[PDB]
Order: sequence, then structure tokens, then C-alpha cells
Amino acid sequence: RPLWMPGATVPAHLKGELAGDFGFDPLNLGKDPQALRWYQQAELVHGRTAMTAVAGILIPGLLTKAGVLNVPEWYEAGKVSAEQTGIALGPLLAVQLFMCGFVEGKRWMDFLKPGSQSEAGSFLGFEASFKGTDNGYPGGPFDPMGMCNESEAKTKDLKLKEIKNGRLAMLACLGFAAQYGATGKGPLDNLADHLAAPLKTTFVDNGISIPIHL
Amino acid sequence: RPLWRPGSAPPAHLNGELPGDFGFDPLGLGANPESLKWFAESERVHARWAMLAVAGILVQEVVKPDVFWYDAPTKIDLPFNIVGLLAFEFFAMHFVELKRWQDFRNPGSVDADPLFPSNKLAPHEVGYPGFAPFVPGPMEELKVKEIKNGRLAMLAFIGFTMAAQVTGKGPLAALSEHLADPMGTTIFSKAVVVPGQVVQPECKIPQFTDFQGTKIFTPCLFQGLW
Amino acid sequence: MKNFTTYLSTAPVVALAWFTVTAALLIEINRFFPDPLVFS
Amino acid sequence: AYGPDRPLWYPGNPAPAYLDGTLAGDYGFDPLGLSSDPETMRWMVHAELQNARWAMLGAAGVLLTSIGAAVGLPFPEWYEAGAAPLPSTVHGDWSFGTLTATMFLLFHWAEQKRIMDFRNPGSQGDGSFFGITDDFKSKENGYPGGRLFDPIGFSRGDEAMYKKYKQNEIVNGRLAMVANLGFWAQYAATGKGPIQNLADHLADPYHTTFTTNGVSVPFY
Amino acid sequence: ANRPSWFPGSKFPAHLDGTLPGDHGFDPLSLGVDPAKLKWYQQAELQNGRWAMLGAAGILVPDLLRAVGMGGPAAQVPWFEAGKYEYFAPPSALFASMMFLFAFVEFRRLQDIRKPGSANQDPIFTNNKLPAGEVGYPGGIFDPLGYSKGNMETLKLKEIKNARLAMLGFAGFVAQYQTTGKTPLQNLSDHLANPWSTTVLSNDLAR
Amino acid sequence: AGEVFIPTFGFLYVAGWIGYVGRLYLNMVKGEAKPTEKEIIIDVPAALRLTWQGATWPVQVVAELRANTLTEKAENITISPR
Ligand code: CLA
Ligand SMILES: CC1=C[C@H](O)CC(C)(C)[C@H]1/C=C/C(C)=C/C=C/C(C)=C/C=C/C=C(C)/C=C/C=C(C)/C=C/C1=C(C)C[C@H](O)CC1(C)C
Ligand SMILES: CC1=C[C@H](O)CC(C)(C)[C@H]1/C=C/C(C)=C/C=C/C(C)=C/C=C/C=C(C)/C=C/C=C(C)/C=C/C1=C(C)C[C@H](O)CC1(C)C
Ligand SMILES: CCCCCCCCCCCCC/C=C/[C@H](O)[C@H](N)CO
Repeated sequence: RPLWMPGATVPAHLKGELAGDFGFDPLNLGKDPQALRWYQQAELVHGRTAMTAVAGILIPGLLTKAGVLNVPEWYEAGKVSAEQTGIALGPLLAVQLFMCGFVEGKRWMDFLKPGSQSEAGSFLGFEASFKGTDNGYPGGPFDPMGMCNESEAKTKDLKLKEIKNGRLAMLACLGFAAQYGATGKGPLDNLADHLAAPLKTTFVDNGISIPIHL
Repeated sequence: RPLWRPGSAPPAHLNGELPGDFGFDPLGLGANPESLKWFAESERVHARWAMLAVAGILVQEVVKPDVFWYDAPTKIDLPFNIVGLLAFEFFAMHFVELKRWQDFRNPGSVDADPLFPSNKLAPHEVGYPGFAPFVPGPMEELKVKEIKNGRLAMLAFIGFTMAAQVTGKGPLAALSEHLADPMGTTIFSKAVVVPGQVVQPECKIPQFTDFQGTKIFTPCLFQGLW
Repeated sequence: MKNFTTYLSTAPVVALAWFTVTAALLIEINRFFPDPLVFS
Repeated sequence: AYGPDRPLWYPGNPAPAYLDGTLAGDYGFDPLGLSSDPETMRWMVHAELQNARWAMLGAAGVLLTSIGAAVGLPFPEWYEAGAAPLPSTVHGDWSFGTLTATMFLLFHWAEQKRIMDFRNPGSQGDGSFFGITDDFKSKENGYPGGRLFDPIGFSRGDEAMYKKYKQNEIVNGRLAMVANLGFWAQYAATGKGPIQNLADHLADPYHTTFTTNGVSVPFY
Repeated sequence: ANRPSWFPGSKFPAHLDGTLPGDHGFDPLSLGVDPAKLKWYQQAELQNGRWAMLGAAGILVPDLLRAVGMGGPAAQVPWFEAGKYEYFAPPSALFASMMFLFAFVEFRRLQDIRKPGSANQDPIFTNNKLPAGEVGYPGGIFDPLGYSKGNMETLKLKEIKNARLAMLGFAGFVAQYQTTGKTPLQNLSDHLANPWSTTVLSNDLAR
Repeated sequence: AGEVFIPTFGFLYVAGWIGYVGRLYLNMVKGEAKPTEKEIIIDVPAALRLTWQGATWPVQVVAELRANTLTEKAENITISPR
């Protein structure tokens, strides 16, 4: 089985089953089966959220830097949209919290009790759809085009593609924040500046990554 | 079996089957059988390339004694642009080298005309494609002549290059300079390293030789260790 | 060496090492970043 | 070496039990029982097969650049060959910070694979890196034979030549390590760099010793 | 003793046995090792190829007519400029209309990749229907000249080869225009003038 | 915030890190042969394999509260006569 590091000792609770099980639990965090299950759902949610966010920071930018759109920088769009829409931060956030809270509540209870949201009579007409299939995979209303119903090996491929792309997107978001935090420019700007003089424009030569006093 | 040093004992790996075996592996390089098989292909390829080269350097000095073989490229007018000549040369050599290597990898696989399957080279030994329209004498005898001639040529080339770095002329001009003052043109007569002194021959090759407006770095082989 | 390393593992020796490293770290930190009153 | 009656370090004194004589360049020399532990021996053997190999390359450089600078060839002496301007690159210009980071980055990858195989033999030979397997295996601790590390096949060939070659490596490596301390200590006393120190000692051999250099012997 | 090899003297990939048309044993990155994927990837070669054969004949032709002068001002427009060229409706309307049109043909064709032999039937006219055919080779009305009897096998090994060449052709046109910034025929003429100095290397070196 | 506030969490994180790593080691040597001789002659190897495990101590500590494993049952702790 592919491992995060060749020769690394596979833990024990990480038996090839979860999508992306490369045997990486150095600090034995997922030792508890319940903890591992919650962490698995947490990972999927983190990856999916990051993938749908880095796509909203890179894609819109690459097209702005190609003249197609005019979207502002991810670290400036917030203010631009606030002054554009006119909605006050407070009201905008509060509404979002309530809507996100309700959807999170349903998913949360579905974990606490698997396939429980499909209670007879709960969500008017739809409870059935709110059943769920496996931990972080609410098949049905989600995955409408039925791509995870083709075979039992297209599921295991499409699921390794979600996790590897997610893990990458999650690290990409951390990078974008750190890049702007140190460089003070957009991600594309950083990449372009690096490709210009690759051997003279790195995190070392930024002034913030390593405060070299000596 | 003639040995490189009469009275020596040939290393076990050299039982002697390869043409031109003289039990010469002082450092035991071809100890690995597969390694020896590769080195064998390298020896033949090096010799054949060197044999053509040495001959060309000598001829290009009888016909056109002016252009120096070392700087010939910068002293000759290519009918085609170097970029174009290099491009064609790369693809041409790449094709022959690939088929040539594939035979060494899997013997008897590329022994056929890919464009015309009707044409097919007869079964042959690796290192010997099969192009033998004329073989003047026993194949093994001619094989020994090819390796002995090739080994001599390879040594001659290094001599051509080093002589071209110590002196600033080609093989014929250098030999004449020797024939003129035999006891005062030898390397000993032009370079001596004493326990305290270090006389090294001057490098007659400019560190960088400009070519068509592009200065080409031309270093004197280990000019520091002469 | 198995028994020398055992001695270098005894509580008094390990504590002497751990503390020396921790102390030196704080000393070196103030040496390059002096007067750290606030996290700014 | 490579014998029960192998020549020893202090003729007479018996050799240590852990030092049987198999290990390359074994002369039974461990006065402070540093390698009393068998696992310690393996680690110490690997470490020596690491310091000596780097030391050998380093000595080859301090001698080649030095020989050049003495003959005249523009070559900065080992001590001043760091302040020398970094050369440009097709990609761009080199920066000291990037250079150090790149040097450590690449080293971390190789060191990890080497140590991981050292801790778990054959771990690297799992076709994980582009299918390379046996080439990523280790013939012996400190001997990573293969078709990528021993291309010519000295290890794959006559074992006697391999064993002899192993002794050459250990003895030459130990000499290079000692030589390197010289290059550094002669510099931090003479301030001239080797091949100039060999040249001064061959011009006035009797009045150009360590005793007459100011730093070595303080009173003299 | 088997099919032609992309590189004579090399072994055939295990998954590539020769069943597929044009199976010259070429999958170095092992992209189509998965048989299920080999099936999708195969159909994608056909569709991507057939569309590129039309794309290459849709660029070389207009330029050929323009060069001869036979082509009208429309042909005088370079393919990489036809987008700006006016016609009757704005670029948006044309794209939207072609989308709706494509949705029907594409979905109807997919019904055949998903359930092979389940789309061959005129919806409006029950009487009209295509005969049984390999997924990817519709036949029937899609073969009006009835060439589906005369050596289908070698006419199919003629399509894949032409398709692969046409696909590399459309790559060359874009790449040459990406660097040279000229029409394909212009680049070809630039070569046939000084061919030993207008090579990509010389051009990129000059850049 | 840089004064007292932010510094507060910083100490709490390291404090819990030190405490969590300590309990991890204690509960590993418990059981192991003579647990009393691994407190005087500390097992520096295993002590060095548990130090980094306390980096994500908050995540592991909570997972233990929400699993009833951080504390001991009241009927297994000796208590002084009332
Ligand atoms: C794993 C080591 C460890 C841990 C996790 C704890 C944890 C705790 N101690 Mg405690 N303690 C320890 C060691 C430890 N102690 C030692 C060695 C001593 C002797 C000096 C004491 C003496 C002590 C007293 C007198 C009291 C506590 C109290 C407490 C509780 C209050 C929380 C607090 O602020 O800590 C408090 C910690 C201290 C006051 C001193 C200990 C601080 C040391 C430096 C930490 C131990 C590090 C350890 C050596 C690491 C081992 C690593 C291993 C690999 C070798 C708490 C649960 C209080 C309590 O009972 O609450 C009700 C209290 O009254 N401790
Ligand atoms: C469910 C459903 C239903 C049915 O079934 C169908 C359908 C519809 C299809 C489905 C859907 C799905 C989805 C949504 C998906 C998504 C995806 C994504 C977005 C990904 C991303 C993904 C993403 C990612 C990876 C990311 C990446 C990024 C990166 C690398 C970055 C990098 C960088 C950094 C850091 C910084 C600098 O300065 C710059 C750079 C250099 C640039
Ligand atoms: C097989 C293999 C295997 C191994 O493993 C790996 C590897 C090697 C990678 C692989 C390979 C692959 C490849 C090569 C692929 C390719 C593809 C292509 C190129 C396609 C085309 C494709 C192409 C195409 C479609 C084309 C298209 C086009 C079109 C529609 C149109 C256009 C135009 C024209 C007419 C003219 C006008 O005025 C304008 C327009 C309108 C604009
Ligand atoms: C464009 C990048 C192409 C990289 C070159 C080919 C991909 C290399 C992937 C390495 C994966 C292991 C190498 C091969 C392993 C064997 O075929 C089996 N799959 C593993 O035993």
C-alpha cells in the first residue's frame, strides 16, 4: 500500500479502508475508532470546503489576470463586496451562521445517530433523502448524477481523488494566507515573481519567514 | 593467449571469448559479467567512432592543411545553419542509436526493416550489425584487427587533442616539429615538475572560442595538472 | 556503553540535560530578541 | 584487516571483542569502549562510512582548487572560495539564502531514504520511487550497492576485489579526515592554505616547521 | 509476431492485447490500464479525433482557399481571428444555440456508452431506427454511403491513424500560432524557404 | 490583546503539552515490567517518542473526555477513612 513515507511504520488502526489511508498517524490521533470516524468526516468537510474556496481564489484570479473578469484579491474582495452589496458585516454573518448552523445540526445528529434525519415525518417531504451512505458521503440529494453508483471501484477512485485533491487544496489555502502574509501579494503574483528568478525569490528571501538577526 | 604483460595472470572474468582479450583488467572493472558485456559494446563503439575520427583529422590536414581540426567548426562555412544541422544530426543519430541499443537490450528484435518488413538482417552477434558485404580473412582475425586498430586509434585521438592543447597545431604539423628537433620537443623537453618547481606546457587554446558571435567555452583538459 | 547510557538516563542526569537546554533556549531567545515585555 | 590475526593498533594489547576483524579497516582500536554496544557499532560504522566519504570529496577539492591557484589558474583558495560570487543560472541568479535552503532540502530527501533503509533494510526498495527497487536496497550497512550506486559492479564482481576495495576506502577515508584537520589547522596558524604550505616546507624544510609558525608553539 | 509496435523492439503493454483498433501497444504512463477506463478512454480517442479531423480541415482549408485567393473575405480571415469576424448574430447567440443542439446529440450518444444499444431509434418516428453497431460506430444513417460492409476493419484502422495525426496537427497549429503567431500555411512556407534555420530551436532561440 | 490575553493561551498550550506528554509516559511504563525503575532511570528513547505526541494534546484530551478515559472510576481510587 502507498505510504506517506517509504519504510514508515503503519500505525495499526489505519488499515487500508479510509480514502487516502497512507498510514499517517505519527502522533496516534486517530487511535480511537469513534475519534477516527469524526476525524474522517472532519477531513472530508475541510477538504471539500477548501477545494470550493481555493477554486474561488485561484480561478477568479487567473481570469482577472487574463482580462476576462475583474474580481478583487481574496484579501480585498470582502471589503469590495461589502461596499458593493451594502449589507453590514453583522447582519450578513448572523444570517449565514443560522443557515450553516441548521445544515450542520442535521449532519451532526446524523453522525451521533447514523441515518436518523430520515425520521418518518421530520422534514415534511424529503426526510428519506436525509438518510446518508457511509460517514462523510450523504449520497442521494447530493451526488445527483449518481457517479458513486457506477461500480464499487469507481467509488474507490472518485473517493481517493476527493481526498488527495482536498488535502492539496487545504494546504494550498494555508499557503495563500502565508504567501500574502509574508509577500504581501496575490498567489499568482508570488508564482510569477518566483518563476522570474526562481533561485532568488523563495520563503527564505522574504524577510518574515525567518527573522535572521545574527 | 597473448597478455598485455608477458608473465602476468589474466583475471578470472577474462576466460577469453571477446575478440582481442589479453587478460587486461588491473582494477577488475568488468568483474560483473553484464557490466563486461556493456563495456564490450562501449569498447567497440568507441573504437569505431575514434577510427573514423583519427582518419578524418589526418585527411582534413592533407587536403585542407589550413583549417585546424580543433577549431575546424569555427573555421569552416557550414552549408546549413548549425541549429538546423544539429537538429537533423540529433534525430538521425537518435534513431540509429535507439535501434542499435534495442538489439543489445533484447537481441534479435530490431533485426528487420521497419518500413519494409520484407527486408530483414540475418541473425547476428551483438556489436556486429551484419553489414559484411566484404570480409577479407577469418571473421575473428578481422575482429581482432578491428579492436587492436580501434584501441590504437582511441589512444591516437587523446594524443591528437593533448598535442593540440600543448602545441597549437594538428598531428602532422606536431610530428614534423618532433622530427625536426627530436631531443627537444618531447613533453619532458617542454614540461618538468621538480619537488620544488612546476613547469607546465602553455595552453594554446583560448579559454572561450567565439563561434558565429557565440563565444564557446573551450577548456584545456585539466590545465592545472600538467 | 549500554550501562554508561543507562547512567546518562538516570533522573539526575536527564533533568540536568533537559533544564540546561531549556535555560539556554530562553537565554538565547532574549539574546537575539531582548526586552520581550509584550507579544506586540 | 579482514582477519583474526589482522595487524592491530598497539601491537601487544589484545583487540576488543566487538571488533572481530570483519568490518573494513578493523585494527581493534576502541580505547574508550565507545562501540561496546553492537547496535552502536553498526551506527558508528555507518557514520564513519559517511564522514570519511564526504571528507574524501572535500580533500579532493581543497587539493584541486589549491593546485590550480598555485599554478596560476584563477582558483580561490578553500578559505576564500565561499565569498566568491555565486554563478548565474539559466533560471535566474543565485541567492545565498535560497542556495542554503535548496542544499538542505535536497539533502533531507536523500538522508531520509538512506537512514530509513538503515533503520528498515530494503524499505526504500518498494518501487515507491519510480519503481526503483533492488537499486534502492543496501548490500551492507554503509554499502548501498546496486545499478545506481555501484554502476561498474565492483561489489557484484569478485568479492576479494570488493573486500580489498572496502579496505582502500576505509584507510583512504581515515587519511582524508586527518588531512582535512590539517588543511584547517595549518590555515589557522599559517594563514596560507595547503600546496603553499607544501611549497614553503619544500623550499626551507628545516626552518619552515610547525614549531616556527607563531601559533603552534607559543613560547617558541 | 503481433500488431505493429509504436517502437519496434519494445514489449506490448499487458492491458493492450490488440482487441482495440489501432492497438499499437502505446500506454507508457499506463493511463488506460483500468479496463473500465480503457473503454471510456477509447471512445474519447474516437470523439476527440473525429472532432479534430474536422478542426484541422476547418483551418488548413480556409487558409488554403485564402492563399489561392479562391476563398472570400471570410477565408481571408485567419482561423485565430474568425472569432472576431462578424456574421449575422453575436458570438454569444451562436454558442448558446450550438449548446442546445449539442446537448441532444451528446446525451443521445451517451445513452449508448452507458447502455449499449438503447438509443438507436427515432423518437419522433418509431419506424426510423439505426441498426446494431459498436459503441462509437453508429452506422445506419450515420453511414449513408454504406461503407460499413467494405472492409470495416481496415477502414477503422484508417480512421484511428488519421484521427491521431489530426489531433497532433491541431496541437501543432495552436503551438505554432502560440509562438510564431502566424497561420499554419505561413509557418509551413517559412520552413520550405530556409528549412535548415527556421526549426523550432532557431525560432525559440531568436525569441 | 498582546498583553496577558494572548500570552495566557500560549502558556496553557505548553502547560497542557508538558502534562499530557507526562501522563502518556506514566501510563506506558505502568504495566511494563517494574514501572518503578523506569521513573528513576528514565527511558530516554520512549520519552523522546512521546514529546511530540503532546503537540495535538487538546484534540486527544477532548477525545478522551468524550469517551470516558481521561479519569478513573470512583470505585477504583483508594480513599482515606471518613
Ligand atoms: C507528568 C507530570 C505531572 C503532571 C501531569 C502533573 C499534574 C498536576 N499536578 Mg503535579 N507534580 C509533579 C508532576 C506532575 N503534575 C511532580 C514531579 C511534583 C513534585 C514536585 C508535583 C507536585 C504537585 C503538587 C504539590 C500539586 C500538583 C498538582 C497538580 C494538578 C494541578 C495542575 C497543575 O497546575 O499542575 C501542577 C504541577 C506542579 C505544582 C509541580 C509539577 C510541575 C512539573 C515541572 C511537571 C512535571 C513534569 C514531568 C517531570 C515530565 C515527565 C516527562 C517524562 C517523559 C519523564 C495537575 C493535574 C496540584 C494538585 O494536586 O491539584 C489538586 C498540587 O497541589 N503537583
Ligand atoms: C457532488 C457532485 C454531484 C454529482 O455527483 C456530479 C458533480 C456535480 C460533479 C459532484 C460535484 C463535485 C465537486 C463540487 C467537486 C469539486 C472539486 C474541486 C473544487 C476541487 C478543487 C481542488 C483545488 C486544489 C487541489 C487547489 C490547488 C491550489 C494550489 C496547489 C496552490 C498552489 C500555490 C500556493 C499554495 C501559493 C502560491 O503563491 C501560489 C501557488 C503556487 C499557485
Ligand atoms: C495515448 C497516450 C498513453 C500514454 O500512457 C500517455 C500519453 C503519451 C500522454 C497518451 C497520449 C495522449 C495524447 C497525445 C493525446 C492527444 C490528444 C489531442 C491533441 C486531441 C486533439 C483535439 C483537437 C480538437 C478536438 C480540435 C478542435 C477544433 C475545433 C472543434 C474547431 C476549431 C476552429 C476551425 C475549424 C476554424 C475556425 O475558423 C475557428 C475554430 C472554430 C476555432
Ligand atoms: C509525467 C510523470 C510520469 C512519471 C513516470 C511514470 C510514473 C512513475 C510512477 C511510479 C509508480 C511506481 C513505478 C511502477 C511501479 C509498478 O509498475 C507497479 N505499479 C508498482 O509495483
